[PDB]
Amino acid sequence: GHYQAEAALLQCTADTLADAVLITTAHAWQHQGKTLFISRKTYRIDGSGQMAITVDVEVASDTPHPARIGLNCQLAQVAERVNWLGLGPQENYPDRLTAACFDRWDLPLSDMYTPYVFPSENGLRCGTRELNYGPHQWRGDFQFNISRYSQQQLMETSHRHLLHAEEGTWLNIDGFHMGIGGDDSWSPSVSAEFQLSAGRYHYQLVWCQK
Amino acid sequence: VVLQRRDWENPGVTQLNRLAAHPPFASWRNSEEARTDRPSQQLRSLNGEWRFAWFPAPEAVPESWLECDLPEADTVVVPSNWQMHGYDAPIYTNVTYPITVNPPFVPTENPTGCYSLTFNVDESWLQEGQTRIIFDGVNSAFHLWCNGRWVGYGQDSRLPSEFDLSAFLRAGENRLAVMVLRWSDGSYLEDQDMWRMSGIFRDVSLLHKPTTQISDFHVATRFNDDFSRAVLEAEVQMCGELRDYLRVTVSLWQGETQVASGTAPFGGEIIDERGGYADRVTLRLNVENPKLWSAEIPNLYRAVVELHTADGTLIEAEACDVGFREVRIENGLLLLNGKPLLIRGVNRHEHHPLHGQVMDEQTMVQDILLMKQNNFNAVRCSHYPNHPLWYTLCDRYGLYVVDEANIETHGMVPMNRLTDDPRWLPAMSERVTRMVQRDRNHPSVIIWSLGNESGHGANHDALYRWIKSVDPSRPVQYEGGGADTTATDIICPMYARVDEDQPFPAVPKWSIKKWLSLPGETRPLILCEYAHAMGNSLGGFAKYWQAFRQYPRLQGGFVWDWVDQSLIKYDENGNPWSAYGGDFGDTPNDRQFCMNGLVFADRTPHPALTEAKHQQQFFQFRLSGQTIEVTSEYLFRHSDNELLHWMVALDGKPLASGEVPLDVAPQGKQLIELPELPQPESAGQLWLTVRVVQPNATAWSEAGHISAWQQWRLAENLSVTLPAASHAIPHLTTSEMDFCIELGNKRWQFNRQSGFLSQMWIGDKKQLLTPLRDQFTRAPLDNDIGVAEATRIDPNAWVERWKAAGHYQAEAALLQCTADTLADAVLITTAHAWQHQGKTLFISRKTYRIDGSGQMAITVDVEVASDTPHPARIGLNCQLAQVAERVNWLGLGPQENYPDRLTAACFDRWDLPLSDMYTPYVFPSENGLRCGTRELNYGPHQWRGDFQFNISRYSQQQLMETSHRHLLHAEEGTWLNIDGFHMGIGGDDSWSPSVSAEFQLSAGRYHYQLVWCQK
Ligand SMILES: [Mg+2]
Ligand SMILES: [Mg+2]
Ligand code: NA
Ligand code: NA
Ligand code: NA
Ligand code: NA
Repeated sequence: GHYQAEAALLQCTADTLADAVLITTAHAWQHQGKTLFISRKTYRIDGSGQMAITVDVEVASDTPHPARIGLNCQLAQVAERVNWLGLGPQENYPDRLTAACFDRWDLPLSDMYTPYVFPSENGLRCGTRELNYGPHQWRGDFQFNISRYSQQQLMETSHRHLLHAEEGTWLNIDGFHMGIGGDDSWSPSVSAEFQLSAGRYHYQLVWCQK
Repeated sequence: VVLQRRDWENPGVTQLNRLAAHPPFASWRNSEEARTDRPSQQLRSLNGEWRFAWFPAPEAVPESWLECDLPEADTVVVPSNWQMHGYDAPIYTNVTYPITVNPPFVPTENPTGCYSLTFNVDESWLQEGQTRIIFDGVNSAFHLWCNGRWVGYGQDSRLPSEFDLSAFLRAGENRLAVMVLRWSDGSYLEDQDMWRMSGIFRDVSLLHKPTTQISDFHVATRFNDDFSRAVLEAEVQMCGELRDYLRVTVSLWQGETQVASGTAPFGGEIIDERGGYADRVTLRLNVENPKLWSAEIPNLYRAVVELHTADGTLIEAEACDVGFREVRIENGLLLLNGKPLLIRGVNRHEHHPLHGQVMDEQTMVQDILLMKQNNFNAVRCSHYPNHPLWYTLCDRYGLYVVDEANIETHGMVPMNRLTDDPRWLPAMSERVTRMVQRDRNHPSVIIWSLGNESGHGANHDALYRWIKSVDPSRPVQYEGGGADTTATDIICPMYARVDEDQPFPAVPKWSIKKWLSLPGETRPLILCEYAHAMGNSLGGFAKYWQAFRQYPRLQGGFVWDWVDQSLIKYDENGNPWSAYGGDFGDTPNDRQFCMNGLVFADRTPHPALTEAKHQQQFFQFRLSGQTIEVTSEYLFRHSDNELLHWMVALDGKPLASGEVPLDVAPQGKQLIELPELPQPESAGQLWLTVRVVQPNATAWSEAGHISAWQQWRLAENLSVTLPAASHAIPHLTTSEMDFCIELGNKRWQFNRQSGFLSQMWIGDKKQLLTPLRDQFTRAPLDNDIGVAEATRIDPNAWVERWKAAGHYQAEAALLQCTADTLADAVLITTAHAWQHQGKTLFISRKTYRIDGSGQMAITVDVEVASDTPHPARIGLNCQLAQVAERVNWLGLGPQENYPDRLTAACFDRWDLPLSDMYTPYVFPSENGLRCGTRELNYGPHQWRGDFQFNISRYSQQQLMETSHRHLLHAEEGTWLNIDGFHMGIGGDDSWSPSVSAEFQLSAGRYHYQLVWCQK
């Protein structure tokens, strides 16, 4: 039930600090009585206008290791360029990133989408320390993809030509992402060191207008 | 002639008037006594009180000593090493010879032991027959006198020297004089990494044989394809006058039942143009369905060799235990009785902390019992033939033995200088040939070794072929010169790693997996030495066993090594303590490098032993749904003394348990269906633990012995319940130097100058003696120090990289320390940088959130500079004021475990006395860590999270500053080290970086969280 898990709010509190506001949240993702994942976050917004997000996720040890541990949203902005400090310029995944180089990359948005004839998760860049898109800047140590197509549309569309650009831009930012595998394509082929089996995961992001 | 010839500086003279080597003799004059292996009246022990005098050189021995006792001499027990009686110092050196390298010469100051004994010889012994003296071990050379007359000379410290005293003795009182030289030309071949000692350290005895005698015998067992039929073949040699009425009868016994018998006159088959051996006979006995010998089931028969007249007067009988087994290498695999062995081995020196290199039955048996109880099936005699009883015990208890010749020339440059020299072939040949002649009938010996660390010379090739010619029944191995030379049947490297190549010029140590498949390579690979167990070690042990089980031609190895070579010394108060190199005035020396054992010198286990036991298990397990699959790795026996116990617990709390008898054929599988387990209501992880228990006692183990175990995670129910909201709010108080937080009877103090929690109060009683501070260092392990020789400094060693980077002297610099009062909490935020000479090594960012329920949640985020050597640990430490009796934790245990050595540990609720949380390594280091811990309890304190911890009365600082465990003193209170992350310990070897990349702390950014409260 990974694809239909519903979020249940456990905790949502606000605190005032000397120079910031602190929001604390906790969610449980459940499928038919069973808790799959718990996400605990803090959002810290200071006087510089930076929003520091910490995410700590628990993954139930008896649930299949998940494809990713991240955040997503549909931004209103549609911008022409994507600029990042990280591995690139091309699409790269944790078990296929050796060709990719760490540097400052700048590409048109459409280059951040890989037009696989059968649509799937695509266009991830890993080892990214800074990402820029329109007015936004995200900093941390993360994996991301960015495009006009939601994961939902990609998984429901059988051919690339049938994909339609959605309103705004879909952003997926991952603290962690599973290997893609490929030793073969007819059995589990993602090596153990690239499966998300650690049980507890931490990542942190700073979101700001640049 | 004696002082003039100087035979101890001549490699061309290794003996004078010494008798031929042979298998163990007792010259029974009754066949029943031979059969039952009872004492023989013809074999007398001369062990006991002898006369001893020490001299700085042989030239200083008074010529009076030959005929008469010196009253200035003392009464000492024999066998003994004289260093253990205080006469001079034992020397510990590893590679560098303890004498100047000037072959064949030794130092003119050559310590000399003058042994003597006055004893009765009965008349009956001199009227008829031959009386010989047997010195089982004399280190390292000796001249022998009987009643003032010179008998002979012998070298090789580790094999029996025998002399005929028939013409030397008289009825009644006699006197023996033995002049033992510490150093000889034989010392050049005795450069083993051990204490250098001397003396009559093995048994002395007198043997009476009749004139017409069994002078040698060889037992062979050959088999048909399925081992349902055997032929025992016994060649027997005689001395004395040949007569037509003489016969040999070889009879084979199984308990009190005689199974086969052969009788024949002397006269072998034609051998060449000159005939055959008139003085030899070969008996061939048929055995149907022989009970086969193995380490798993050590089935033995008794062979009695009777020399007698045709009409049946017994002249004498000799005997031996016979184990029916075939050892062969076929298609690249080492087979015992047709099945591929998996060697669960260990190297074992002959060492006692009180008696030195003198061995006793009790210590030998203790060693065998502990070995078998910890799933060992093999032993390598590193690096010399052992005390004769060892082989008898390995025959009877069941251990595979590598019997190794007393040859090591490690200190030579290059290592093969003497072994490639034909001038040294005679001395070498005797160390090989006389071992084979002695030990060839012991079924436990399955492999011969040509020695150790002597490079590869032409002499090795010659002696390899000699053994292959003389004894086809056993493979020959030798590691020297690259571990895969023409002198070895088995690729037998020392400390080759599993996945990592070490490409040394001329003598590379390839990854063991890669070595097997090198172009044209076909042999089996069994490491003569691996997993160096020096101090806190055996990290990466599981990696070896995974590889051994996956690759047919990887057939195991011998751990280095069994027992710490530490010696007892006594302090001013007469209290005993363990000493290593340098502690006896011995210099040069190689310090603690003599201690590499799985067990302490008194045979108390190191924590590493349990990891070996677990990895060497003979049952393998898989879980699928409710089904446990048990696979046997026994080759011969069914699991007829085994039951599987299983238990499911929720975070330490038992919920269900049961037991099922195991009925697994060798190499077979058994499926065990677990009953339906009821769901737990509460949150937490279910754990399944299985154990194989032996309901019955064996010769090697007690009833209830656990031989194997395994654990799995079952269902996890993650906690979603909100902790009850408290109506109390913590109160913040501020001063220039402190943030203080008060809640009920609890108080916390944060020093604003340092940025650390400096104090904590429960009922106004102080909980800390030292503030809670980040720690990135450990008191270095022997593996961190990375030294095989005390003269060698390696900039590449972990400790040296840490020191050069300033990890041990980097000091915290405060960047930020703030306090915020929240709705139901006080939030302290801190940030620190550790810097060394301008460079920022680490940054630590923390929050401490103290809420109304009294809990302090600590969140820690650390950055480690990518170009600094990866740190030993990332955690906190403090000195608690409390000393409590017990430590209680939910995590891996009960024993010490580290990230690359935790497979043996199980997750459960453990409760131990505080002293058990400290491992008394003789060289003090970081110790007692327990990993995968979710909850720790000590006095009124509880820490929760996911961490590694150790807890003791000794700080990391004291540990790293103290060279011996006996010099450690309990500090005030208790030092707690709680780690989010801890580096592996390594141990593939102990003289180079050996921590595998996956166990190094290289991630750059680290996160962990702890909740500290009172229960
Ligand atoms: Mg000599
Ligand atoms: Mg050596
Ligand atoms: Na699709
Ligand atoms: Na194997
Ligand atoms: Na050693
Ligand atoms: Na130390």
